[PDB]
Amino acid sequence: RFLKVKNWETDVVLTDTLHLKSTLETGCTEHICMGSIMLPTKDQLFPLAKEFLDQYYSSIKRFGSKAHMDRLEEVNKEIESTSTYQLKDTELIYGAKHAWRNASRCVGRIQWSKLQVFDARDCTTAHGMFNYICNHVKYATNKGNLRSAITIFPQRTDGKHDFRVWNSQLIRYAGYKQPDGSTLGDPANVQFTEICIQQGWKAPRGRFDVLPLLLQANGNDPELFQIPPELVLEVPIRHPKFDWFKDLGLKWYGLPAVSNMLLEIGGLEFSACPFSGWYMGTEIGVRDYCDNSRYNILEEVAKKMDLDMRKTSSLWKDQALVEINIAVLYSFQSDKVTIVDHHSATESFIKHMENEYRCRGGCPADWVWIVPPMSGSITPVFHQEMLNYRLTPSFEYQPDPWNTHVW
Amino acid sequence: RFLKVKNWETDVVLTDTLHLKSTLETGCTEHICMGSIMLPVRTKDQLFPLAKEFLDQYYSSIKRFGSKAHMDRLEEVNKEIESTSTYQLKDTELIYGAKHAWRNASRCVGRIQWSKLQVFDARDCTTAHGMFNYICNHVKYATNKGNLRSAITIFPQRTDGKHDFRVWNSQLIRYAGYKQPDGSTLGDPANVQFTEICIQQGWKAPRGRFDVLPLLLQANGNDPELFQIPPELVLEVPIRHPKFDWFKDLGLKWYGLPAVSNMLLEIGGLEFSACPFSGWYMGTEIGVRDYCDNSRYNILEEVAKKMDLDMRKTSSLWKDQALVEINIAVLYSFQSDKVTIVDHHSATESFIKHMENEYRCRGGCPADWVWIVPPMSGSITPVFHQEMLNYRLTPSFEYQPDPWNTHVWKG
Ligand code: HEM
Ligand code: HEM
Ligand SMILES: C[C@H](O)[C@H](O)[C@H]1CNc2nc(N)[nH]c(=O)c2N1
Ligand SMILES: C[C@H](O)[C@H](O)[C@H]1CNc2nc(N)[nH]c(=O)c2N1
Ligand SMILES: CCCSCC(=N)NCCC[C@H](N)C(=O)O
Ligand SMILES: CCCSCC(=N)NCCC[C@H](N)C(=O)O
Ligand SMILES: [Zn+2]
Repeated sequence: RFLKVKNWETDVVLTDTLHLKSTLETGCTEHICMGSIMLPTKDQLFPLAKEFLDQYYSSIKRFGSKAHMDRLEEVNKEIESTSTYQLKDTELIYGAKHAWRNASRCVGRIQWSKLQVFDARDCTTAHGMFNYICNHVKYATNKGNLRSAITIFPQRTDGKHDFRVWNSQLIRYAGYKQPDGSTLGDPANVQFTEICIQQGWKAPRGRFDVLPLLLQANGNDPELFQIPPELVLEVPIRHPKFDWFKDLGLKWYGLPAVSNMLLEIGGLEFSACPFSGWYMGTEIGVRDYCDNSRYNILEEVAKKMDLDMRKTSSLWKDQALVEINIAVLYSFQSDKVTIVDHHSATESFIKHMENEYRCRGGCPADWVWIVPPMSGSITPVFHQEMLNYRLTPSFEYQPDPWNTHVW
Repeated sequence: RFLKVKNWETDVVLTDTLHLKSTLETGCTEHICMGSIMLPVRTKDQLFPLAKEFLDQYYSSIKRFGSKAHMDRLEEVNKEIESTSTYQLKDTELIYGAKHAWRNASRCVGRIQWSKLQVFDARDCTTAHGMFNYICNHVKYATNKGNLRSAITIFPQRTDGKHDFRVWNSQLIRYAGYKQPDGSTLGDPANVQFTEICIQQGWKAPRGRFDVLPLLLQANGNDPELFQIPPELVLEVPIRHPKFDWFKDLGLKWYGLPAVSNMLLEIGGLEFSACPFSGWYMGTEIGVRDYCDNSRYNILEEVAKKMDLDMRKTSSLWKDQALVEINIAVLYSFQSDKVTIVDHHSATESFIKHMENEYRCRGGCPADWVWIVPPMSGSITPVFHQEMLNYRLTPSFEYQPDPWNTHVWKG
């Protein structure tokens, strides 16, 4: 019931008690681990509300206070009468910060308490949503000195009036299937791009076309908006030693902003809640650039480097991988756009993990996601045992809207 | 039930039914995943079911399930258990069991080779000297002048738990580690404790950076005894780099034969506490872990210094650059000397093929992603993108406590 985690590099042992406050289910059983699987009423709502308000009042050191009992009473009446309830600004801010604190797949959580929360619960239309999003984009980007932020649209009601951002991230590049047979641009975005085209987007059909936003308000049909080009900060990719690198014609955007997830606070569901921080280098240089089903550039780069590509054991892929990642970090730093390398990021996460163990009794962490996709064992998180469990408030996956939405 | 796994690079979806034959537990619950945790005498009563399920599997594999020979074997084992409290495997069952323990080993990326395993039956062994002889023969057979062959040597099973055979070494061949008075370590820091034990037992330590440890061997529950593997049987590879001529002057070498010796083999409820097995290296085990862990030889700094990388900031990726070069050197060196080794691209690609074949013909392939994914360049290997299901099938290889913690010293 009390659990130990060991670091095998340092021999440091930490004791986890926080997992006992765990609510949601993992996908694992006593018989089968699913650790590497990507996706494994009024009566219902009040326990969820109480659970949350209890942790909220405990955090401000007012547990069992009159003001605690009063709010619990208030929320109870509101659920009974209206079948839902509304969070106070304080509770919303606390909830959003804690959903991030609880994000077991996020290596950047040392930052969790420094989060700007934009309350967009007064939004009613897709145009309103677009305005809120541009303001988020501009605030967070901050001329390259990035600041974490989340923008929170109205909560789910009867589930027929959902707010959704149809994009998976606020800023992404289009993907196009070619007559040739190949894919132009980002192969991850082919289906979304087609939906944009079908809804009327005039596609430039280039390699790096910033997708339009497809915004859904109050369960209405989604609408298209183009983010002002001047608000989308992009970085051309060059290498500090290879002058040919720029000739590859590569660039990426500065703002990673996940827009397809669901924020659950006190049993309330925020289906539209785009949030953003800043990139760890490997996200672009390893995953976006080198996944075979993404921009898949390893071969071209290796060729420019004149590596022996005849045999896997020359480690030509590995050599080119390192260089691509050097070029990403270098280009972002030169243009003064916040980026973190995987050594620095994982080192900070270990410090955060120890902070969380001593101050909270644990830190839920998904090792499979936390360990960077290159140089795993030369980062300290590789050697760190982690326990994975689900705490609430949380960010949840949700089905893509085009499968749910009735037009 | 059916469980599906997806490869996110290829969209290939596989269906697992094999997990339904799993009996042992994982450490995980519906409330907590322990998938990154390193380590998460029976009765007649419990023994016969274990024997029976094993012999049912064995007899199905040979297409003789429910045969008279199958039924007679069950009766024979049942009577042996009732009468003696244990039973003896036939040589065929032992070979099958050992092959299956490997097939079922969810942390092993090399399992495409599972059916090609030389099994040495050492169940007639009675003394540490006898053990030493068996182990020398295994080393020589497996090494095969660099053309490595998978092998396992199987010593007598546990009886009352007071007469265990154990190899005290974690691997048959490993380098000594010595803690210095100034707190630095000479040699391999992983083996400091075991090295101290050896010295205490009377080993004369050379006290160098790459001293092959003596074997410490326990037979029949007796105090363990020291033996030096004949040096001529210990194949080693000096490490050099194909383009960097200074790499040789780091003084690095490694041994060719990885032979895990501290695990327990379970077959049909029987426990083989001494069962060293060996295959061949995947390059990263040496060039990433053994050389570049901070708690091991930790050579990253010295290599990057010699390469004149910018070491002032992590974001130059100097550690990553040196890491690749070190790993090129390990593969280059083994290949040049004609010692079997496999790179992490080849190994993982072979594992994916094995895994798909296993799904098709066996209904599953239990796999531990945390262990299967190599410790460098994770996502440019296909396994990173492969969803896996981890569960425990028998026969199996298990961890067991280090024997110096549990041994009752006789004197
Ligand atoms: C401040 C800098 C941040 C860094 C360096 C960072 C780092 C990361 C990384 C590397 C991932 C894995 C992404 C992937 O492989 O696709 C991740 C995932 C995640 N992060 Fe963070 N993050 C940051 C900010 C944030 C913020 C502000 C939030 C919420 C307010 C957040 C919540 C999450 C969640 C829910 C995931 C999992 C997303 C998914 O499952 O696809 N992160 N983070
Ligand atoms: C034939 C070539 C083989 C290759 C390339 C290979 C590859 C590997 C690698 C890279 C590991 C992880 C090692 C570590 O990180 O410490 C491993 C683990 C393992 N292998 Fe294999 N292996 C091979 C043969 C074998 C054989 C012959 C057996 C048994 C008959 C076996 C059983 C196991 C087991 C039980 C583990 C987990 C060990 C542990 O938990 O420490 N392997 N294998
Ligand atoms: C199958 C496996 O779970 C999948 O490839 C995961 C592995 N780890 C990951 N880790 C991060 N951070 N992001 C990812 O997309 C993935 N993909
Ligand atoms: C904490 C973590 O489970 C531990 O470092 C594991 C991770 N994956 C591994 N994978 C392999 N193949 N070998 C190892 O020793 C480890 N160590
Ligand atoms: C967006 C806020 C959540 S964490 C921020 C982040 N650093 N990455 C997020 C996911 C981006 C994706 N991996 C990509 O490489 O585009
Ligand atoms: C021994 C047979 C089981 S798997 C074979 C193997 N390829 N490696 C085994 C473990 C070696 C360790 N990683 C080392 O670097 O010495
Ligand atoms: Zn699990």
